[PDB]
Amino acid sequence: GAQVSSQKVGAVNYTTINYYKDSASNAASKLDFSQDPSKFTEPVKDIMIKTAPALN
Amino acid sequence: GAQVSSQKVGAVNYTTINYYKDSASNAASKLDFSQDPSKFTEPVKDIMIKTAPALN
Amino acid sequence: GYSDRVRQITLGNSTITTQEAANAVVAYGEWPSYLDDKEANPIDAPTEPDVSSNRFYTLDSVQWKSTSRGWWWKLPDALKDMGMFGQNMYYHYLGRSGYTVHVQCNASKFHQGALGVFAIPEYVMACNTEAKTSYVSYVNANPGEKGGVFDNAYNPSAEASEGRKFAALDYLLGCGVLAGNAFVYPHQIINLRTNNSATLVLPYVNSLAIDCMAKHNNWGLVILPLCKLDYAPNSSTEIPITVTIAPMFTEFNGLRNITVPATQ
Amino acid sequence: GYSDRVRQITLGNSTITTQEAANAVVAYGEWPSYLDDKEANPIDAPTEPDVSSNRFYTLDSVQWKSTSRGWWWKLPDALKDMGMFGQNMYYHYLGRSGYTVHVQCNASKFHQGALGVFAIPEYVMACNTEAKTSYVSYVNANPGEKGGVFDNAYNPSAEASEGRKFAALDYLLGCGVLAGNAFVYPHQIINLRTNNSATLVLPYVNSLAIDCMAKHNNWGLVILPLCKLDYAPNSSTEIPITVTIAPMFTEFNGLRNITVPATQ
Amino acid sequence: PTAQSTPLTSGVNSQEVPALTAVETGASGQAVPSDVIETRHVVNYKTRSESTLESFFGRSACVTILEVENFNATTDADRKKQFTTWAITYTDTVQLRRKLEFFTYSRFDLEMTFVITERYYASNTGHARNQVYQLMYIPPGAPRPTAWDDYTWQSSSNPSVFYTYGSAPPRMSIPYVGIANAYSHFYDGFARVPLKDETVDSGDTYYGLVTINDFGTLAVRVVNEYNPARITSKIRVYMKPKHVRCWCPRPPRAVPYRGEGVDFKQDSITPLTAVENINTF
Amino acid sequence: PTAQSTPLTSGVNSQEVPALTAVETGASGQAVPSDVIETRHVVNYKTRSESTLESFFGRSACVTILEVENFNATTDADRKKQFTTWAITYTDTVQLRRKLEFFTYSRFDLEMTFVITERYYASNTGHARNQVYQLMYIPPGAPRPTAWDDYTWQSSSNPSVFYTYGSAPPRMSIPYVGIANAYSHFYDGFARVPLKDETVDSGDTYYGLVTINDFGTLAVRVVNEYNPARITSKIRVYMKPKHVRCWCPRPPRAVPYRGEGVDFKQDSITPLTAVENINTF
Ligand SMILES: CC(=O)N[C@H]1[C@H]([C@H](O)[C@H](O)CO)O[C@@](O)(C(=O)O)C[C@@H]1O
Ligand SMILES: CC(=O)N[C@H]1[C@H]([C@H](O)[C@H](O)CO)O[C@@](O)(C(=O)O)C[C@@H]1O
Ligand SMILES: [Ca+2]
Ligand SMILES: [Ca+2]
Ligand SMILES: [Ca+2]
Ligand SMILES: [Ca+2]
Ligand SMILES: [Ca+2]
Ligand SMILES: [Ca+2]
Ligand SMILES: [Ca+2]
Ligand SMILES: [Cl-]
Ligand SMILES: [Cl-]
Ligand SMILES: [Cl-]
Ligand SMILES: [Cl-]
Ligand SMILES: [Cl-]
Ligand SMILES: [Cl-]
Ligand SMILES: [Cl-]
Ligand SMILES: [Cl-]
Ligand code: NA
Ligand code: NA
Repeated sequence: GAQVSSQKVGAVNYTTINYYKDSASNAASKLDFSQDPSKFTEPVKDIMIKTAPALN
Repeated sequence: GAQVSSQKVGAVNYTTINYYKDSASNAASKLDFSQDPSKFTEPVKDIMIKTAPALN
Repeated sequence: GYSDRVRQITLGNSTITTQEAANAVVAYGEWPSYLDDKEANPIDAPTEPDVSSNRFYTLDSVQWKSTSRGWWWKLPDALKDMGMFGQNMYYHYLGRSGYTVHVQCNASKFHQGALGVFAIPEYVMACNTEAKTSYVSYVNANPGEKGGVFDNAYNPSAEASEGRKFAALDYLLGCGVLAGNAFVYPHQIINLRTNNSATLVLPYVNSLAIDCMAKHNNWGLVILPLCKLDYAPNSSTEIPITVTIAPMFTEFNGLRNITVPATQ
Repeated sequence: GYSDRVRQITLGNSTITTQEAANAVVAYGEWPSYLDDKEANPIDAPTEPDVSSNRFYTLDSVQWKSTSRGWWWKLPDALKDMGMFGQNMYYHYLGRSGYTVHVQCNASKFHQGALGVFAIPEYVMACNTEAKTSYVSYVNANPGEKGGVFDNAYNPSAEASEGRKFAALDYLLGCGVLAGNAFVYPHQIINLRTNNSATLVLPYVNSLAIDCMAKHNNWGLVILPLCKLDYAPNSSTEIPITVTIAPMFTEFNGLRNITVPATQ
Repeated sequence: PTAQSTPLTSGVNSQEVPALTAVETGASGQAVPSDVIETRHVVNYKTRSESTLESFFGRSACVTILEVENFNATTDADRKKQFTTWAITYTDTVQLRRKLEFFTYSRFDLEMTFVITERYYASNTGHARNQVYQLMYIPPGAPRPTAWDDYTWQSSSNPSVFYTYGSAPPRMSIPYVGIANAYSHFYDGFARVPLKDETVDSGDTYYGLVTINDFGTLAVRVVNEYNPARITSKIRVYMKPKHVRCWCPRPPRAVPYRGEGVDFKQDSITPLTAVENINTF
Repeated sequence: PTAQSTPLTSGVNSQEVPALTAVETGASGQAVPSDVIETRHVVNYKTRSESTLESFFGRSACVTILEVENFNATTDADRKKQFTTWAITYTDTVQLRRKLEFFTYSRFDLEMTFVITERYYASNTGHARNQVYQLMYIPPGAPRPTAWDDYTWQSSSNPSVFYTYGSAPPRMSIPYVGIANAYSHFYDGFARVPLKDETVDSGDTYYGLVTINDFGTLAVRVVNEYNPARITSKIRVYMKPKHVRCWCPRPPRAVPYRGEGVDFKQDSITPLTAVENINTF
């Protein structure tokens, strides 16, 4: 049950096998590049178009 | 994700598996026999043919 | 015809209008909702009071002066004595609620000033004695609709028994962080030249599906003068700030006799 | 949402905004452009400095008072000491340029007044001695960013040597024509009740494809108070007028050592 | 996925005005350079890999220092030095705490690592054989030791780790153990509702997370009996949150902590150094 | 790939003259033996494997020696012996430095290895329990320790390695961390432009790479508290560049270094030993 994944590039793959029956034992979660800044930077009810006036 | 490669001959293959998620952790780069001495030994604009006069 | 400045909000038998709004905030981009079966916890059929309780309640108004340092409330605390919402809250062990918060402050085209209006999850504030930590009385933590005020000075008590209230120090947001960073929380600004109201719609926020409303406030509401009130003909003028809040998608579990909290 | 009153102009690393504009003028209906091969004259590959020079330069501001008679500048003279535009201008025998001219003057809803803003091709002005004709010094003709002012009186000099400057007589537009007819030139009006800025986009205008910038100004910029500034609480109040100008589609030929004009 | 590349743009003369907005709305400024300057095309190959939550928290941080000793104890005070108990928390130190407190709620598994060190108390009392340590996790309710060699250390059900001095730092993983659906870093409330006219004390009660949190106790002993030479030990406890999720960001701590709560200290509430003038480069 | 084989060639009598050239052009001589002698065929099976950059640099080289001690310090000077800080560099030693300086620019990952040794300071003060070391990498900006047991060592975010005396030499990899697209071994310039009529000092300013380089600090301590016996330690730091690229070759250092720059020393600028005569075999 080996997982082969891309490495973070340096100056290209690596292999992982989980040895333990509890997921808590696992190494770090894989890089998660998810983001949605707008839930904090623009949490407005009505859409604001940049090129338009903010208030009309 | 095992890589099998030729060994450097002695007086014929070996196996590598990367264990880490960062390429910086990897062992030495594979032998790179690339070369282009002419960028230092002959960096001239106009081609020089050995058998010809260097200056004509 | 339609405008970012003009809005109507109707909940139950109550309606708000504004003609100088600035859009509206939906905290973390999430509208409130009822608790789904796949996230539920207490198993008794809940009470969902709907229009009896999910309606606008207007708190006592406060006065903005050039010297005001700001105001705070907690939720659901501020609404604990509000009509049927309060009754449903206290007759049950458990409750959850979202809110529409509408803060109102009009002036004139010749006044100036700006209020930051922030909704803060788990708004834990500092106590006012250095002989103890986390040393705040239930009564002082839960002022109800009167809320509290910020101060620009910190004067902790000589004796521990006298400091069991919040040290609501304005520039540290009453909790040891710089007020200039409060904008990471859902917010609007009432800048008198631009708008006369702020509207924030808040989902239920907690690490649990449902919790004890009488023990635990989910949100703080903070109003801070970012730029002081000024009016040239009378620098001592005062203008009201009025806070009107509607519970939304209220849901209660664990019915019994009524909770009557200590008052002193 | 979009409005004749609200505009953004970006050139190079510079941006202007206005929220009380009145459209914009494109002189003679023609946007500036580079010189086509079929209209070209000097044959050396031209320098086209693009963003280094084609950007907004803000001149020293002037003060509009109830007694002001008006202001004038010449172009490219007014920009001769402006960053890389000035350097490219003086390192070359030949240059051509269009312009975006943005004149700025805000006040209040209680002030009144109106400025005529005119772009005049070949703005030749009268001299100030009647002992000679066309008798103006290079230094007085080319004041640079400070420009000059109009007067409501004509007082020619007793001696020819003392009158080698423009007789910038307001109602004759400094050149023997009635100022009321200046509207035949590309123009806007800054009428304080309506707008706080004027924007004029100017193509290169000349009887040649390209010319000697250090010898010859292609445009005059004239700002005349058509209706005097008035403000009831203080008739002696002054409000700034700020002129910001961007070269456009600049092109230069005949590179050599730098031109350093006489200063006295 | 990469951070944003910059498109080739020139200038504008337009009724579109991206440079203006109204932050009263609760929206932050949104404009980017292409909106307000002429830009070249720049391909951005750089990534935000090291600022993901897993990357930000992907470090073992020291959260406390415990002490235990091994010697022939003849007084109650000295008997209590033969073992130690510690209520598990991240508030004994400031660094990991401050990072966690960028957030209101979190959910993670924990890697715990320990560094154990010794020194001789004196040089005129011979030597000491290599020591084995027991680190026992006592969940809430389980009996706590009152002596280093009492029955609790048999640890039939509590997890214990036996560590041999000089061996690699010991390490174990702990699942997300919260009784809620996430951990709360802040709790604006109390553990019970005080009721009208009750006789329960209201003058010495506390507020916030301290009234409701309990992650159990770590108990540590030296398993060996005493040598003639007294040995004193330190146990440094390290925590690394892994498999991390967090919710509801907060301004970070701006002034010194003075305990487990959010309270601040009167002599330490002036974080900014005043500038000479508003125009100081 | 192999080095060049030699072809079978005889003699010539020809207008082709490969023996002559003109090095004024900037070209080196190009002629090979077959051009100027009669040659046999020789198959060349030999390779340039060991002179690739990876092979040339594929060694862990000592770059510095640090010292730390563990004893009961009662003076400021002795307190400062309980930990050490070192600005990370390759210029404390000469061998790796000289090899790197065959090139102007480089790009590589780094393997860092450490060798840690101890001795007793004296024999009349008993003994000392086995010591654990902390080696903490402090990137530029992170707080530097002022005492061996201050808060900085909790190392929530800085990488630290805890090493147990007697264990295998510790080792870690470091990525290419340069803020440029390659490391510069030489920088012909300054960190700022001094401007006309400014009051900033121009008499004590420096030049070159020293004005712009900063790879942070290594901080080392013994984690243990003091024993009666004072222990003194050395930490040797080793670097191996790996995954190496280099650009723009340079003549190698011909005379002794006298510091971090290219400066030379007046008593050591005569590398050649004079020959007796131009005709000396
Ligand atoms: C912790 C500590 O300071 N221990 C010190 C002891 C004790 O002070 C006395 O032995 C107690 O009486 O004294 C020494 O001289 C010793 O025994 O060699 C040095 C040692 O470091
Ligand atoms: C570093 C060093 O030289 N240490 C030496 C010490 C010290 O000089 C004195 O103890 C200090 O007073 O003296 C010895 O005779 C000792 O203690 O056995 C030998 C030992 O090698
Ligand atoms: Ca906009
Ligand atoms: Ca030749
Ligand atoms: Ca119902
Ligand atoms: Ca652009
Ligand atoms: Ca023991
Ligand atoms: Ca031959
Ligand atoms: Ca130590
Ligand atoms: Cl109330
Ligand atoms: Cl000028
Ligand atoms: Cl036991
Ligand atoms: Cl034993
Ligand atoms: Cl300063
Ligand atoms: Cl520590
Ligand atoms: Cl220790
Ligand atoms: Cl010789
Ligand atoms: Na990109
Ligand atoms: Na060969």
